[PDB]
Amino acid sequence: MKNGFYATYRSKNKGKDKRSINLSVFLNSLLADNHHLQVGSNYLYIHKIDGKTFLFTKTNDKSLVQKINRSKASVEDIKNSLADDESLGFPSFLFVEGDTIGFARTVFGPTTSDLTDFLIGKGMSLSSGERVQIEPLMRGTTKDDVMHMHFIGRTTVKVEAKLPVFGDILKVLGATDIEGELFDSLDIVIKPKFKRDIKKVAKDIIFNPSPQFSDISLRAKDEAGDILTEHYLSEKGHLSAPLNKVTNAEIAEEMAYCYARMKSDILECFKRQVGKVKD
Amino acid sequence: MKNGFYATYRSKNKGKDKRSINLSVFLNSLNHHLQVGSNYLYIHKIDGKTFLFTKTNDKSLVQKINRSKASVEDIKNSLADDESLGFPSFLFVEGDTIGFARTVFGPTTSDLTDFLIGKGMSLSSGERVQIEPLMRGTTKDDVMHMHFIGRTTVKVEAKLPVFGDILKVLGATDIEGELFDSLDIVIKPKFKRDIKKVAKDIIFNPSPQFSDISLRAKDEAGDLTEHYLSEKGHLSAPLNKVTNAEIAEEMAYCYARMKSDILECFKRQVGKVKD
Repeated sequence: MKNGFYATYRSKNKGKDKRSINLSVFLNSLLADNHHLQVGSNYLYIHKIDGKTFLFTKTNDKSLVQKINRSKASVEDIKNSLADDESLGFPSFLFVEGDTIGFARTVFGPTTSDLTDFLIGKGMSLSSGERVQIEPLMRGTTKDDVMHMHFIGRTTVKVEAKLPVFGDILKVLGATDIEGELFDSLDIVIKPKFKRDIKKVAKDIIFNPSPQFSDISLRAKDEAGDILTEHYLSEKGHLSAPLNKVTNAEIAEEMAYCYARMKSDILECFKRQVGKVKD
Repeated sequence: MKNGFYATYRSKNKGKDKRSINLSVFLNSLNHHLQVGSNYLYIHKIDGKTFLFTKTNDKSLVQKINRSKASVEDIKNSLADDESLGFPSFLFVEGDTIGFARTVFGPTTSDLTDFLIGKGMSLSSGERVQIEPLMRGTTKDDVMHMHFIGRTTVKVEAKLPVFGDILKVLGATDIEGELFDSLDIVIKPKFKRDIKKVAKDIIFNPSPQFSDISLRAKDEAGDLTEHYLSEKGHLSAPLNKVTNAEIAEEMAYCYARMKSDILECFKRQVGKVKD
């Protein structure tokens, strides 16, 4: 699945007077009387998986719309269904945490643009001239995608303290006794000079068949003309993988895990790109 | 010399509202003396982004400076230790940050705030000018009396041999060191755990594998403070036989190195300053 982390808020144009959309409260209040929102020829549904994670599905197949309306019992317990059965439509997955979200979509699952329309059509309260915004903060990438990147700048290599290479790096700096119980992790922030492309080193570390990292964040351009964008990558890709026997609740655990790993980066991104949100 | 890296802004609304003081513009617009009681403060440019900031209460020295009217070139080549302009501090300016280094009798960052204010920096209602420490310089000596060391960042300029050693460990077998500025090893302990052993082992390596280190730490017991430590020292060393211009070169060179680290302690400790 393609995955990313986003800010959410509603605001005047040019991001003036950003305010929280209370996304968890909003969505949780919709569940008791749960119906699709139709948008053009598309039908969109939200269903809870657990406290922080929702299943966001989409279809334009009227016979699937029919089956969902008549399968009221299959509709209410989905936490332990296979994600790839697509009984509720093409799936995307939404992890909610205050003014930030995590979001993962299958090939045909709904988009954050769809999610914006869902929130409008479901009755997001909005002043005149106020609109809902879902702002990308970081994008999840894979190893083959990294190999096609046009430009790579600052690359940050995160090493959990349990990795052997963690003790290697401290030792070469002069550490004689590393008590792993004291440490969470270390980061190697590899900073280019000027706007120089360090994609050869960055690619060499990321494609190492003996990966010496737990996670990697890098600033990159996919193509010429793209904006410098923060990407993240897990050694255990997990969320990149195909669905295959995974259950909706297992994806929601993967996402809470991913958000915990990245939370420090997320809020860093949040405060620079977005600024403050009330509340 | 006592020295540090600071953020500068105009602050109001419980400190929530922070506005740029545009310090380079303001200083370059200045009339070199302010008398504050029986003291006199003096700013003159040295070179580029560094200004000389001095203090005296000898009235006769003040009238001599005023008539002499020392040229930019005269001040650059002056012995820094000579105090023919008063007891010196040094002020490097870039955007909303400063490097600031004072001699034991040089003016302080309150003196500097005094000087900007008495020279007509404009304030709004309930607004104050603030120079906020981001990173205080320290020495290997001082680290020795430190009994708690938290998160710790090892800066490695790309010229050091351990830069390529580290990259190869991670699997990089084709390093064009000219592409690179440096790397940082950010060492993160578990919640509030004390990692002074690994930290001191690195800092006190008789064959240092670093260019600079910054760390969160408390000197004695009961006090987290962001410190930084430079291979060489230079600024931390006393004002001997060096010139104001040489200090300025050091100021600039030190700032250029730490730039990354200052700009992050910025966004963490102060956040956003509207410009």
